[PDB]
Formats: sequence, structure tokens, C-alpha cells
Amino acid sequence: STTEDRAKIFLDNFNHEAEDLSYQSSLASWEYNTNISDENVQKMDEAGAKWSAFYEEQSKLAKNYPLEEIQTVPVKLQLQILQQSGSPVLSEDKSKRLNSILNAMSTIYSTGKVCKPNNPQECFLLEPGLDNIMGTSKDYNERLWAWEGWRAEVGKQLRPLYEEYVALKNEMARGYHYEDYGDYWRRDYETEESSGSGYSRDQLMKDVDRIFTEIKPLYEHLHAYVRTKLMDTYPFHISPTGCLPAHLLGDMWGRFWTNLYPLTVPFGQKPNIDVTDAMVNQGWDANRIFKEAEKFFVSVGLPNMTEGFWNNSMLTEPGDGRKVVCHPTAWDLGKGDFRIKMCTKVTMEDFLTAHHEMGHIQYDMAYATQPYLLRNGANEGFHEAVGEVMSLSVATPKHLKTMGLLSPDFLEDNETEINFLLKQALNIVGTLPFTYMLEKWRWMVFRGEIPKEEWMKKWWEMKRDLVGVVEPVPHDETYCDPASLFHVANDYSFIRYYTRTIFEFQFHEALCRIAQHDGPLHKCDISNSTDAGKKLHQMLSVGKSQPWTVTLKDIVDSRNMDVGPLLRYFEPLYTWLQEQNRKSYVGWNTDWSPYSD
Amino acid sequence: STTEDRAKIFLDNFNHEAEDLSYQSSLASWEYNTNISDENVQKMDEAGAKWSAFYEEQSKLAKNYPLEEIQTVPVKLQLQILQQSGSPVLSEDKSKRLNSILNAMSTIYSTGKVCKPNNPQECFLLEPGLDNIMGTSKDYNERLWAWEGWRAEVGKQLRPLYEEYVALKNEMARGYHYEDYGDYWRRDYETEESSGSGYSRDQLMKDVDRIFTEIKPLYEHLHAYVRTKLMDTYPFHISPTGCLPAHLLGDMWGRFWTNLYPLTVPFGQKPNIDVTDAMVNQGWDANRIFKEAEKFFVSVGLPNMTEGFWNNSMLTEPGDGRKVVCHPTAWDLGKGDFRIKMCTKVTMEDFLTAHHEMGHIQYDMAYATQPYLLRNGANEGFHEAVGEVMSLSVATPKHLKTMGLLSPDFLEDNETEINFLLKQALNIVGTLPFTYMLEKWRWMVFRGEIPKEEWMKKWWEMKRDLVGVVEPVPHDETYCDPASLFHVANDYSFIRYYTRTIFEFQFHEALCRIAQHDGPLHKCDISNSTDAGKKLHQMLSVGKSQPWTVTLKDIVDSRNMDVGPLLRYFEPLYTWLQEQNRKSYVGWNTDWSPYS
Amino acid sequence: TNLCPFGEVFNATTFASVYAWNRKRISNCVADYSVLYQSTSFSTFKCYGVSPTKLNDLCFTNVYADSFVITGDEVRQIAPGQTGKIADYNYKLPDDFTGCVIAWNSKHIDAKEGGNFNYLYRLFRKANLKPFERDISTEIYQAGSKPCNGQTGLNCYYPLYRYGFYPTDGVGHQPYRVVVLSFELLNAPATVCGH
Amino acid sequence: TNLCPFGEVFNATTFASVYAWNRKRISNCVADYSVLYQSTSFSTFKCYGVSPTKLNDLCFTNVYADSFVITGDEVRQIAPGQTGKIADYNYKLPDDFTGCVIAWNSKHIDAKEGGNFNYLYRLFRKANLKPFERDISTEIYQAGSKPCNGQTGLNCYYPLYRYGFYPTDGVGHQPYRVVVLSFELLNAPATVCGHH
Ligand SMILES: *[C@@H]1O[C@H](CO)[C@@H](O)[C@H](O)[C@H]1NC(C)=O
Repeated sequence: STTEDRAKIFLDNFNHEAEDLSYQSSLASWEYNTNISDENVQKMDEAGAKWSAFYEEQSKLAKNYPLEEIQTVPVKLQLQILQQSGSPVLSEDKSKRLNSILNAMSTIYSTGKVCKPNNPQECFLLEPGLDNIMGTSKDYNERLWAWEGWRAEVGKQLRPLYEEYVALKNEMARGYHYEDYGDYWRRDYETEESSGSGYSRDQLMKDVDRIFTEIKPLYEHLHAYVRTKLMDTYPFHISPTGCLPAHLLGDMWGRFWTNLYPLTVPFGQKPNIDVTDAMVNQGWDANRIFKEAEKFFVSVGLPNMTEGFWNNSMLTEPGDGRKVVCHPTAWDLGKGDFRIKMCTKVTMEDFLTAHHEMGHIQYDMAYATQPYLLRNGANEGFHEAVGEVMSLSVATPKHLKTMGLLSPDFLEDNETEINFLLKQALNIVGTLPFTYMLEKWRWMVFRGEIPKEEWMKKWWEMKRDLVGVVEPVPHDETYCDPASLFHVANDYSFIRYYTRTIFEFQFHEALCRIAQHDGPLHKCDISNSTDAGKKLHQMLSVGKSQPWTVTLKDIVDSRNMDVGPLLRYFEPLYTWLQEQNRKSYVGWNTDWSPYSD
Repeated sequence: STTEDRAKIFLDNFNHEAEDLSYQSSLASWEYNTNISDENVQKMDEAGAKWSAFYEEQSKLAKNYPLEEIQTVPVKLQLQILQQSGSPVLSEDKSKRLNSILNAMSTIYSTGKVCKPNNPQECFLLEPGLDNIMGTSKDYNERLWAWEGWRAEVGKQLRPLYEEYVALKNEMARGYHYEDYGDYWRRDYETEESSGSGYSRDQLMKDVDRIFTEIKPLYEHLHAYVRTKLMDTYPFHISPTGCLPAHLLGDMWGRFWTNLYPLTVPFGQKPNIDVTDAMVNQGWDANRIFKEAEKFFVSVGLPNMTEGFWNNSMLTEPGDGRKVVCHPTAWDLGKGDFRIKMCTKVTMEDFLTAHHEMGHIQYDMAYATQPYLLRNGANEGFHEAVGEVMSLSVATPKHLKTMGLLSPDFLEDNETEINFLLKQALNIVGTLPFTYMLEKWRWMVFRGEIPKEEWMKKWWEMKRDLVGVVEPVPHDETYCDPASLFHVANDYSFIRYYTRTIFEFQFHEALCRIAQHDGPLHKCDISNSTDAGKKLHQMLSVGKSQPWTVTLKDIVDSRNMDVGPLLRYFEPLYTWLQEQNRKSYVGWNTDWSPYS
Repeated sequence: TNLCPFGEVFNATTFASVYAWNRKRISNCVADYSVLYQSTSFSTFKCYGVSPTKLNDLCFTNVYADSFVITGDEVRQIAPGQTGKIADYNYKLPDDFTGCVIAWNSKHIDAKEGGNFNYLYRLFRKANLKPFERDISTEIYQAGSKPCNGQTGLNCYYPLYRYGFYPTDGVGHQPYRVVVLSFELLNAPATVCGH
Repeated sequence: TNLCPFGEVFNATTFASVYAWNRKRISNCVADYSVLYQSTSFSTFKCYGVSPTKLNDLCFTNVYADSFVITGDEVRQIAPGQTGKIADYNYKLPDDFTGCVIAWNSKHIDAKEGGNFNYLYRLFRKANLKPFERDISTEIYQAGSKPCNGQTGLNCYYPLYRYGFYPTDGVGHQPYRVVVLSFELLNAPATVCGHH
């Protein structure tokens, strides 16, 4: 009978036949990430190949069911994701060449190593030693050697590869009927309709651009503060009106200013809200970190981690000489199989991380009842945001006090407040212009707005202009510094890390108000709430079965991205910074550099 | 005996000779402005030159009383003001070259004429024609001709002069142990102490920077709104993500966006509040305007005007029997001689201006008894601020309703208020980054950070980065576009208009607080708040006899400048603009240009 | 008069697919149901219309043991008035069902590395099954107006699909062995009695 | 029995400069002071040690009429126990003063277009004046150890300054004509008496 009847049966069949295929692809991809070897690469390739073939044939068959005569929204959605797919887009030669370029870039990033100039026998990889230097070192020249060495030994290699990678990805994108690869990336937020008023792909650019200006004062004050304190540890290398040197920002890129906290803490006489040392002293291990995260989620009414999660996850780097991907990832393999892969060090960063990744898992579990095709966050930002929302309440000194970690007397006041909000600000505010500038530079490169001949030039202009961060050494076009960050050379979009931030605070504010939190946003800890947990789980269950705007409206009673909450969360820190910078300069002069004064 | 005892006597004598001379000069000058003749310009330049020679002499002699030895704050302050100026530093020959440059730039500006491209016979002046075109035109190419024409025929003439001017002015400034001419101009905000806690001349730069960046959300949202409305009327020439072209901004430079209101009004069906018609109906003349304004000041417990004010001021264009300067001014000649020269017309604009000007005079009166050198606003921003604040209360819809100029049947819904706030925002919020940018260019140019070969290059870069405004045609270094503005080419410091604005709202918010105003700050009216009057007279009477940080703290309970009050005044327009820009870009791309 | 053969039903080495579920008829016997109750190896043991401890006093004319394998998530459908792929199209219990349903996790036996696809189920049917009805037809399901006569293709599907059981499967997806005992109340003499 | 010559004092065409104030000694006459009290043409009329309604009942051995010109703001200094440039260095009244101070605005007579600088005052002096003392010296004031031989500068100033009286002056700066009547109430035969 009805076309939609027939489409529901079609998709029924499609779900059941797709289950084992995807499962075997996740399973083999997983074996490869826990045990990397050529053999396991072969297994990943053939498994993925059957996934692709099957998907093609199904995608074509979905076009027999025309969208016009489908009445139900989740059915029409599934048919949409099937119909607007297919794989015959790039010639086979070009596909093999793209995949080999992707592979090359990935393994260069993960194997690239820089040696010391006075011991070419002694190099470092990024993933342990160079990370350590850039995250803890307080010597200028050392940080310079590692920053430049990485961009010169590994970036310069990734340049010609990256140039080809753009052309091919853009071709594939144009084949799918997208403006460019960037547009194709931005499709993640797009929503169909209601009255003809849906989220369009250009809109994401507009909202991102609007929030960026709205964040300018808070960011710039944070920047002026960090600038004056850095003057103390690098005396003759910082201009009080200049940009900030990129190699001095606490990690290999300045993605996060967290590790600047010992160099910038407002009131260091007060204890320590970096609970790393306390964690170590108390005998914490990987299992403790994750059992504790679990307990937190349970407390708001959410389920335990599944038995299979504990059984077969990799929560630490193995000691049996297997090589692995230490990059943290949360896996929804299917068939109820949820796993986390990370190499857990006993630090507060990984503690928080463990909440973030467990938040990914908790989102997957809740939309597991949705059809196969609809098992996905409302958008990438949503999925990235959930775990972080949890880690906000966890990070609170009040919450920390209750689980060891801070001595029970402690005593909170406005100094410990400022300490905490300064730490958060390093992590959260410091990353917004960075994430923004990186993805914008990518987007414009994809749109052809930036030619090859200006790629580094333009890049550093935007670092100077938007981020207020200047390169310590001039870089010509043989460099490819965007690619020296994992996400760019491994072909992941990066705007997820910006929207997430915004969404996170909207979530926090909604949930805190459901917790009946009496007071400032930043003291809120939704532990033991349950009503909070139920409201959040009501959100998570929807998956992508429903326009991320509509489900957003069901939580924060708004349909739009809003930094209002982020701003109110930091407002105490903001007025404090305002007083502290009364005798600093605020903002920066993009013409100063450390190689030309 | 003591060096301070001798200093007091020197200042006694100085103030006494200075009073007579100043008044003589002010008197000659006033006669000229209200009676343009060659005879009267002779008298004014003679009076001014005896006064100048006296001030030079006294200033040299002041340097004989060491400041360390002085303990009293007014003596020391007077001495400081007398010591850091007036005394010569340049040679006779180079004094004369600098003066001839200053007068050559003034006259090159006052007389500039720009001719129609294909009709060389018909030409225009800035004073009427060009001002009119840039205010009223919607012709892209007409505006472009006027803008470029003015910059090419005047600017390029100023460029060599402006360069030698920067050198000589810098040479005098450094002669006074200031680091450049910009540092000199910043001494207005300098203050001595408490314990070395004095406002320093670099602190002005820091503050103006902090404010600049704290205003970025409001400005870039406003700019956003203006960009999309400009698109409706300039379809081909406005990039949704680019800077606003410089020649489409409502006047010859984009200093105010006021004249864009018909292009960007929020709600065009609501009527604008213009009581000009209503005033004509009631037979009002200029005298009635000034008596109402006086009533406003008395109503807050300030004094009425002096009898000399009414006999001596020129309130109307003088019976059309003499040639006169109609630009509104408030004159504190001296010796209790307060006057207003203004060609009052029975318009709403002139009505408001009257309050602005009587504010200036009220300030003059409050501090009339301080020493000569201290009869001034706490710093350059204070006086004009006081004027602006007065115009705020007076122009509110409630004030006009109680006065009878606006019908009580007028309805103050949320739409009317948005139209008003947006007109305010054009004028007030527009000029801030423009003013910041201009004075920053000049400070940098003075200090040597911008070399000649890049003067215009950086000017435009700064226009694009700080103002979000892009030139329509490229300009090489033969141009001197800064100098095509009155103040630049006439050696006036410009940042006052920035600080003024910041202060105005700090004032307004405080005074309305004190007047127990319940509601939105933009609908405040301090009338019959004698309490506000008292706190205002407190501030006015001190002159610049006190660190302006102290007097500012006495009024607004804050020691440092704050855009808080300005942001908060405009916050309803803000949240509105945010919903309006929901489907528009906000911010700009500095690379895009009309010609590229 | 010797004891019922429940071990061959429960402890059988192979179980049937649900679509072709296996029935054993229990007659002319005496049983101790206490072994079933005291097992402590059953994930599910739900009794309807009777109590497991009351079954030792009860006499029944006949007992039917139905056995098959399904996923853990699907066990909830083995109950009166339930709907789902299992209940609609594979094994349906009547509303007046009186008996017990026993199930246990069967992953060690019925899951293998690389997946165990021995076990099949029915995904489509023209109408829901009647209680205790079995359909083992392998007829192409006609979901469209166009007859599929011959074979597979658009809008016609082969009705039976296979479960794939892996040791890493989630619990809801792991294999479960189900035994359903129905106690019928016949008009004739009771032949199946408890201790 | 002829009347006191107060007409010459009050109605004089020009008055003296405050620094060199003019004094007329009034003796052996009879005068009606009700004319002065009921005049209504005086901005200031304040009496010390005596009542104005009642000096028509009083006889005095001597009466001194002092007349000079000062600015309006300065009239307040013509009173006992006052300080200012005028009271310190020009005209000083004793603490135990018995007499009246009368003043009126003189703008129409003593201000002229372009300024009237006929009237001088003393700006500097080494010590304050004693009551009723007059100092007309034109000596360069020496404010430094260095001797001044003359002229000006180097901390030496000419003691006398000129008022500039304009019609456009503010009221505080306009010229005022002051008559100070002193009654020398001590002793001897009283010959200066008031009729009714
Ligand atoms: C099945 O075998 C186990 C072990 O031999 C035994 O414990 C259990 O009772 C048996 N079940 C039946 C029904 O015989």
C-alpha cells in the first residue's frame, strides 16, 4: 500500500542487514587502534570495503521511495541520509590517491620526530616527549626549538600532501553537490524545515561569527592578564602591547592555555584546585578515575557503564609492547557495545577527560533505541558538549572537596573563586579564538579565498588578528602549520570544539536551574540531582531523530546558540580581570613580532 | 623668603595682570565674532598678541620657582601649567615657519574648492555644497566624486605642510621634556599624586584602549545592522562581510552616522519626535528657548543667568544688520562676563543646543572664583560632557510632555524607544572608533612609529581594522587624508570627543541614580532633582584645581573612566540589534575593498 | 511412575531457532520442579498463573516445553500480551497463558569469535501469529503491489535473517536460551504431577 | 547753625582711589542722617557700635567721612576684623569701630567703554595696615633677598595696580562707591549733631 509503508519495510531490512556489517567494521577498526600493525590495516580495509559496497547499493535503492509521499519525519530523515549518499563520486585512481595521502599525513603526524641540535642521536616524538616539553617547559629557547622543530620536520612534509588533499576533498565535495569541502563539513548542523525556516549551512558561519565578536571583551581581558604575567617568566621576550608568542602558550599550538596556570595563578598562596598532586598522593589509578566518573553519572539518574565496557575497553596504555592510538575516543561499535580508548595518566586533565568521554558513551547508550541511521548526536557540537557539561560540575571546588582531593577544612571565598574561574578560563575561553581562527582558515582555503602562495602568510595574519598570537619565527610557504595539529592532518572538522563550548554552558544553566541551584552559575554542581539527569536523558534519547534546534528548545527553552550563559558563568572573573588590567594594556598590535622589533 | 612664599607673590601679580589682559582680548575677539570687519580683526589680533607676549614672559619667569620646593597644591598646579608651556623652545626663524605652516593649513582647508569632473566651471566648498552632498546623497558615484575630490584637492596640498608640522611641533614638545607632541597633548589628564598614585600620561592610552575593546560588541552589532540596511540602497557596492566604504557614511569622513537614520530607521511608520512645528504654533521666539533652559537649571537648584547674560549675549542672528559667526559658542570672557553667541532659530535642534550651551555657562559660573589658570573643566572631556548630559534629560519624551511641546496622546511603546536609541547610537556610538582611530594614528605618527612612507598605508589599515571602514579608491603617500578633517589641519587635539562621551554617561547614570529615577536610563530626567543639582555643582565649582580623578570620584563614586554607564544606557538597543543580526554577519573582513 | 525428562529439554546440547521453535510434550510423569527453582543460573524465571513453589503440590494433565534461542533484549517479549518481532512473527504466548518462562545467558555456548550465525528469526509476515503457532515457510514476503512470484528484489524480501553472536556483544544482544513450560488444564485425568 | 557738608562727600563727581583714600573731617555743624538712612539708593548701609535710626539723637565731637572706590565683591572687606587685599593693605577698620559703612553701585559714573583705569589699589605690602592708616608709597615691593633698585621682574613688583571698570563687568567686578562715616566717640565738646 502506502509508499511510506513500503519505505518502512525497506529501512527495516536495511537496519538488520546493516547491523553485522557495521559491527564487523567497528570491530576491526578497533582491533587496529588497540593493536596497530600492517595485518590489522588489511582487516580494516576489507571490512570497511564491505561497509561501503552495501551502503552504495542501499543508497541507490532508497531513491525508489520519493520523499514527497513520506508523511513521518524520522522515516523521511532516514530516507534522506540514505538517498543523499552513494559512493560513485571520484575516479578510482583519485580515491586511491586521496586515501594514500590521508594515510601519509596521519602516519607522518604520529611518527614524526625532532632531534636536538646538539645530539642528532636523541630525538623526541610528539605524543610523549614534545608534548611534555611544550606543556611544562619554562625556557624560551627550549620551547622555540620544539615549536619550530615540529613545524619544520613534520609540517614541511605535510605541505605538498595537504595541497593535494584539499583539491581532492573539494572535488569529492563538489560531486556531492556542495560548494566546497567546508560546506560539506558544515552540513552537520543543517536542518530541513518546519515553515521553510531551518538551519542553513551559511547560518552556522553567521552565528559562529556573531558569538566571536560577543566573546571579544572577555577573551581580550584574559589575554592582557596572561600577557602581563608571562612578562615575569620570559622577561625580555613579551611586548606589553604586542601579540603573544605562539610557542609560549602551554601546549604545542596554544590550543588551550590551561598549562599556563602555574605562571598565571591569581592567588597562589591558597591551596590548589589542580588536584593532580592530591590524586597521585592518594593512590589513584586508571580504574579509580573511571569508577569515580561512573559514580557521578549514576548520581544524576543515568545508567552504570555496561559490563562489556569494563570488560573490553583500553583505559591505559598496555605494557605488552602493542602500539596504540593514545588519542582519546569514545566508541559506539553497535549491538550495545560501548568502549573507551585512552592512555590514562593520573592527572586532573585526564580525570576531566574521563568524564568527557564517559559523556560521549552516555549519549550513545540513550539514543540506542533510535533507528540505526538516527543514532547520532543532534549535531557534532551536542555530542562534544554533553561530557563537558558534566565536567563543569565535577570541576567545582565544592564538588572536589566531597571526594577527597581538597582538604575538608579548605574554606572557599573570593580568592579561591578567582583561582578556579581563572583556571577554567585558560581552558575554555583561551580556546575559542583559536578554534575559530583554525576552522575559519580552513573554510576559506576550501572556498579558494586563500591561494597556496599566501597560505602561511594569511594563516599568521589571522593568528595575529583574531587570536592575538604571533609566530616567533617567520614561516614561508614550505611550512604547513595548520597541519601540525592532529585534527587538521587527520581530516577532522574542528568547529565542533567551538559550538560545543557555547552549548555546554547553555546546558549547564538549564540543568542547574532544574537542580534549583540558588546562586551563581559557577558554583553549581548538579550531583545527586536526578531531575537534572532525567531532563538531560530526555535530550540524549532523541539522537538525531529530530532537528537539533527543536531538541535544543526542549532543554534551554531556546532554539539558538547563545553565549549569554558562558558570559554569566565567567562574569565574576571578568570584572576581576577588569580591575587587574587597569594598569595593563588590553588588546594587541598585530605589527609587533619577536623577530623584528 | 621661602621659595613658596615668593611663588605665591609671583602668582598674585600674574593673576592680576592676566585678568585685565585676558578680558581685553576676549572683548576684542567677541566684537569681531559679532561684527566681522577688518577694523575688528585688527583689534582682535592686537589683543591676542599683547596677551601672548604677556603669557610667554610670565611662563619664562615661572621657571624660576622650583616645583620641589612648593607644598601647596594650587600654587604648585598653577606653577606647573605656567612652566610646561608658553616659554620659547624653537628659534625665531623656526617659530615663524611653524606659524606660517599652521595658518597655511587653516586657510588651505577653509578655502578648498572641488570642481565637478566634466564641468570644471561649477565647483563646491566644504562649508555648504560638499557637506550637503555627503549628508544627503544616495548617488554612490556622486558621493565618491565628492569624497575623493576633497581628499585629492585639499589633502594632497596639506601633505608636505603636515609633515614639516609634525617635525616642528615634536621639536617644541621635546623642548618641554615631553617625548613627542602626542605625549604633550596627553598631559591634560596627568595628575600629581596621593602617593605616586597619580594618573600618568600613558595611563590615558591604556584606558582609551581598554574602553575601545569593551565597546567592541555594541559597535560591531551596530555596524552590522547599518551594513545590511545600506545594502538595500547601495546594492552592488556593499559586501555582506566587508568594511563599510568610507564615502557612504553620512558626512565627509564618517565621523557621525547620524545622517543615515532615514536609511536605517528601525520602524519607519512611527513618527519621529520633532516639536519644531509645535514650538512655532505657540509663537515661541529665541528668548523663550533660553528662558526655558534657564528654568531647567534653576529647577535643579542651579543659579539663574546673570543680567549681563541677557543684555550682552547674541541669542539671535543679529537683526540682519551685521556679518556674524553663527556657530554656537558659550563665552567665559572673565570678570563675571558670561555670554552666548548663537543664531537661534525656533527649531528643536536649536532648543537642545541652548541647553548644551547654558550647561557650558553654568560650569563657567561655578568655578568663576578659582585662580585664572584653574578656571577650566577637570580635564578636556568634562565641559562638553556636562553640556551633553543636560541635553539628555531635556530631550526625553516626558520632559516635552510636561512642557506642552509634545502631545500627552503620544505613545511611548517599545518601537518609539528603539527608533530613538538607534538615532543616538548612530551619533554617539559611531564616533567612538572613528575618534579612537584618528587620535591613535596621530599619537603613533608623532612618536615616530609610523614613518612618512607609510602614513596613508597605516591610516587605511587602521580604518579597516579598528573602524571597519574601507576607502573606496586607493591612496598613495601623496595624500594626507587625516588632514582633510578640520581638527587635524587646525592643530586641535581630537581625543577629547572620546573621553567626553565616556564621561557624559558616567555623569548621567550617577545623577539619575541620585534623582531616584525608576526605570530605563535613557528615559531619565534630572529636572527637580535639587540633590543632583548639589552633586553637579560640587563637581563644577572645583574647576581643574583638583586631580580630576578626585572630582570624578566625588560625582560618580568612581575614580577611573567607565563605559559601563554607556553600555547600560544603550543595552535595550543592544539586545534588539542581536535579534536583528540573527541572519546577518557581524564583524568585518579587512581584505575586501570596493576596487579589489 | 518415574520422573519427568526435564534435563533433556533444559540441558540439551543444541537449541532450535525461534522461527522454528521446538516443543516437547510432557505426559504420564511425576516431576520435582525444585531443581529448576534452586538452579540460580537463570537470568529470567517468570511464572504466570502459578507459583514455582506451588508447582510441587500441583497435578497437570499435560506439560509442553518450548525451547529456542533469542537475544537478551528480546526475552521481555516472551510474555502474555507482548508485541515485537519475536511475539508478532516467531513465538506468541496467549493471554490466558498459564506456565513459566525460563531463560539464561547462553553466550559461552552460542557465541563464537567472528560471530555465530546458526540462529535465524523471522523479520516480516503478512499477519501476526496466533498463540503457539509456528511458521517455517520460506516464502518471499510481498511488501509491494507488484508480485515478486519468483524471488528477491525491490519491495520483496526473504523473511528469515540470522542472528550473529560475538563474545563482545552487549548483553541485550547476547544469545539467551529460553524454555517455556505451559501447564494445560485438560478435561481428562491429570498425568503430570509434582512431589 | 549751618548744615554738615555731607553733600560734597556723597555727591562728589569723582572719588579717590582706595589706596589713597580721601577723608573729610566734619565738625561744628548740624546734619539730618534720616536722609542717608531713608535714601534707598544705597546697596550697602551697615552701622557698627551705633543705631542708624538713633544717630539723629546723637552728638559727636568729630565725624570722618572717608570715600573711595572698590569692586562689588570687595565691599564685604569694609568691616571690622576682615582680611583681603583691601583690608590688609588699603583701608582698614578698627575692631572697636563706631560708624557706618555705606556703598552703592557706581557703574554708570565710573565705568566707560574700553575700560576706566583711573582707580588704583595696593596689591603688596610688608605688613598689614593699622586701622585708619593710609599708605601712598610707590615703592617697588622686594619679595626676594636680592635688592630691587627699581623697574620690575626678578621678584620685584610695582605695588599699585589699576582696576579696569567696564560696563560689561560682572556685578562682583563693577565699581562701587563707599563712604565710611566714623563717629569719634571718645571725649571733648561735641559739635557735630543730628536734627530731625
Ligand atoms: C543440568 O545439569 C546440571 C549439571 O549436571 C545440573 O546441575 C542441573 O540440575 C541439570 N538440570 C536438569 C533439569 O536436569
